[PDB]
Amino acid sequence: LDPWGAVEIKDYDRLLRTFGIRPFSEVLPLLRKAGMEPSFLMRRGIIFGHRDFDKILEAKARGERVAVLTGFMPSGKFHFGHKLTVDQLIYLQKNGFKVFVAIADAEAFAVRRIGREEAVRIAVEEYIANMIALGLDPKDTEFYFQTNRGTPYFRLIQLFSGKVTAAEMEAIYGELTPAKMMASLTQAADILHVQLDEYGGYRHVVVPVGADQDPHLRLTRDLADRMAGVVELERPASTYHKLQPGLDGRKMSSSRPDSTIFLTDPPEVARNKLFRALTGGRATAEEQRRLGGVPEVCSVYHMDLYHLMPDDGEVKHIYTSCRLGKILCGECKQIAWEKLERFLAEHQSRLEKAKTIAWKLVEPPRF
Amino acid sequence: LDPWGAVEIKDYDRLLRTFGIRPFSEVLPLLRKAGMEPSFLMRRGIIFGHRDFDKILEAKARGERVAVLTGFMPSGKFHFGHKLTVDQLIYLQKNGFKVFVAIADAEAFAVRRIGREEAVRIAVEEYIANMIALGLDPKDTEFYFQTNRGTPYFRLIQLFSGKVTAAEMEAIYGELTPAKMMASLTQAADILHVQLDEYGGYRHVVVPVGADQDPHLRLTRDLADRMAGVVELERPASTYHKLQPGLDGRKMSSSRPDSTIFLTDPPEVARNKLFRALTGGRATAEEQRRLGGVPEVCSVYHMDLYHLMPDDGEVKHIYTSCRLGKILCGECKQIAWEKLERFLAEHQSRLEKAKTIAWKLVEPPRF
Ligand code: SF4
Ligand code: SF4
Repeated sequence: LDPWGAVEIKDYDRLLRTFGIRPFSEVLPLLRKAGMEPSFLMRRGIIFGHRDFDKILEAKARGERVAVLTGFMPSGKFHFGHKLTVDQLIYLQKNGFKVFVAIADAEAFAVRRIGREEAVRIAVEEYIANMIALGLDPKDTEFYFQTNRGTPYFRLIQLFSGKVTAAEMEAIYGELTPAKMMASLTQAADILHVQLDEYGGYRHVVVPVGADQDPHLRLTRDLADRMAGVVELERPASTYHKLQPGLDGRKMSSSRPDSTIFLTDPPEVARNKLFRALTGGRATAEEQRRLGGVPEVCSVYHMDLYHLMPDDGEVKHIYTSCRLGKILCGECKQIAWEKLERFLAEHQSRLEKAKTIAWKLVEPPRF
Repeated sequence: LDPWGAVEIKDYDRLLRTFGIRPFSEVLPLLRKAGMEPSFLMRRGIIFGHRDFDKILEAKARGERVAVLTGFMPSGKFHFGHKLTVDQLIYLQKNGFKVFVAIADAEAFAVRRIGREEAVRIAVEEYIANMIALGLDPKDTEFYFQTNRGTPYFRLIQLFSGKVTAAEMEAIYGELTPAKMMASLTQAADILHVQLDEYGGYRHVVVPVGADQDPHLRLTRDLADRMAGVVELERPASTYHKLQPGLDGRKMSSSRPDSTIFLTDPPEVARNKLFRALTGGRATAEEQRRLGGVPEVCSVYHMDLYHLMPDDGEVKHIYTSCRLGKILCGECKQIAWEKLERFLAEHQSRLEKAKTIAWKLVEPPRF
C-alpha cells in the first residue's frame, strides 16, 4: 500500500537538490504557520519540490501580500495538463495569494507563428474562460497579454538583454532564433515584473512548474541577481509538480487529442477517450483477478490521483482493489468516467457565461 | 576647379545602386515642387544619395505631414560628426518636416554597458541640449528614450523578432549577442513606430545616414514588408551623406578627442585641435607656393566644406587659392579657426539655457 508513490520521487529528488530544489515536505511547518493546510496535490506528493517557497510563506506569515504567477501559450485547447496548473493557482488564491496569469501571445506569434486575432481569441475563450469556469476569481486575478503589458515591463526585457549571453541561452533552448531569444527574456520579465511598483510591488512570487522548466527559472533568478543596482529584484520562488502522463502513455498535448481530455469535450468524446486510455491491466479478466493490475503505470489511476478523486480514501481504495485483484479495468474506467462526466457537465455549464466575462477581464492589443 | 568633388562620388555610387540607392540629384525637380531649395550640404554633393525620398517629397507636395527620424547613442561628447546629422534635421524641420530624435539608452545600457543615470544625463545635457543650441526647435521636435516610449512601440519589437533570422542578423552585425539582437530590432522600431497612429501616423519617414549604415535600413525595410497583414508599414526612405574625415585622418570619435572638435570645447582647446589637424599641405612654405596644396585630402578644407563656410564662393576661393599656390596652411587654419571661434562662442552661450529647457523636453525613465 504505497498509493502516493514516494518511490519514483526520491530518485531524481537527489539530483534536483543540485539546483537547490528541496522536498516539498520541508515547508509543512511554515504552511501551518501561514494558516494554510496542504492541498490534496501536496498531500499526494504530486507537488514534490520547492525552491525558496519557505521565504514566500515567511513573508505571508508576517502579513505581506504574496503572489503566484504562471503563463499560458494560447494555442490548441485547454486540457487537464493545463487544469493541474490552474488548480494550484486556485488553491493559492483561496489562501490569499495574488494571482497573475500571463498570456504568451508575443511568443505565440513570433515563435509559433500564430496569428494575432486567433492568439487573442483562443486566449480569452479557450484559456481565460476555462480558468474562470474552473474557479479562478474573475475579479482579483490579473490576466494580461505579453504584447499589452506596458512600459516598465518592457524595460525589463530591454535591460535583461545585456545581462545574458548567447551561450547561456543556447544551453536552455538549443539553436536560438531572435524570436526564442526574445521569448526567453519576456518570460523572465513575466515572472519578475510584478515586483515593480507599477504592477503592485509583489516582491515575493512563486511559479508552479514541472522540473523540466527549471532551467528557464534559474536563468530568471540569475537575471534578478544581475540587475542589482539597476532595479532591486528578488529571486522568484517555485513549486514542482510531476507531469500527468497522457492517456496514450505519452505527454498531454492538444497535438494528439486522445492523449488528453479537453475541458470542452462533449461527454461522448471524453468517455471514448477515457475508455481508450492505457492501463496497468492484464491480458484478460481472468489473469487480472489472480495477479492484480499495476496502478503505478496506469493512466486511469493517474486521472483519479490528479483530478477525479480528490478524496484520499476513494483513490486509495482504487489502488488497493486494483492490486488485490478486486477490480477490472472496465469497471475502474466506468468509475472514473462517472467522476469525469459530472465534472465536465458542471464545468461546461459555466463556460458560456465565463466567456462573456472573459472579454471584460482584459484589454486585447490593437494589433 | 572641382571644389565639390564629384570624382570620389561616381565610384561607389555605381555599387550602391545595387541596393537601390540613387544619386541625390534625381530628386531636385521634386524638391522644387515641394517648395524647398537644396541645403548647402545637398548643393555640395555631401548629401550624395537617396532611396525613396522622391516618394517622401510627393507626399509632402500634396500636403501630407512628412517626418525625419534619427537616433543617438548617449555616450561621450557631442561633436561635429553629430552636428552634421543635426543640421540635416534642422534643414528638414524648417521645411515643415516633423522631426523625431531617438535616444538609444537601451542600447547604451545593454550593448555598451553604460549606466542608467549617466545615459540619461548625457542624453539630455550633452545631446538634447546641444541639439537645441544648434537650432532644433524645442517645441516641435519629439525626443524620446528607447526605454520609455510605450506599449505600441515595444509591440513592434516583439513582433519583429519573429520576422528575422539569426543569419540575417549575423550578416549585419557579425557574432550576435542578445543585446545586439535586441538593439537591431529596437532600432527598426525606432524608425517604423512613428507610422503607428499612437505616435502621429507618419507613414512617410526619411532617415539621414552614411552608406555604411544601409544594411540596418534594408533590414528595417524588410521588416516593414514582412509585417503586411499584421500592421501596415511603409518602407522608410533615406538620404546618404559622406562621412566627415577626422582631424587626424581617421573617423570622428569621442574616443580620440583630437579627431574632432567637441561643441563644448573651450576656444583654446578647439584652436589647438584645429591647428594640429592634418592638411594636404607641403614640406615647407616654399614648395607649397610652387605646387599648391591638396584640398581633396585636407581635413581643414573638409571642416570648411561641411560646416565652417556655408557660402559656396568663400569655400571655392579657399579651394582655388590652395591649389593655385596663393595660400599656406598656417593662414588657412587661422581663417577656419576664426569661423570656428565665432560658431563655438555663439553656440556655447546658448548651451546653459538649452540645458534647462532640455530636462523639460523629455520624461526620463524611472530605472
Ligand atoms: S483496474 Fe483501474 S487502476 Fe487497475 S490497471 Fe485497470 S484501470 Fe488502472
Ligand atoms: S592651404 Fe588650407 S586647404 Fe590647402 S592643404 Fe593647407 S589647410 Fe588644406
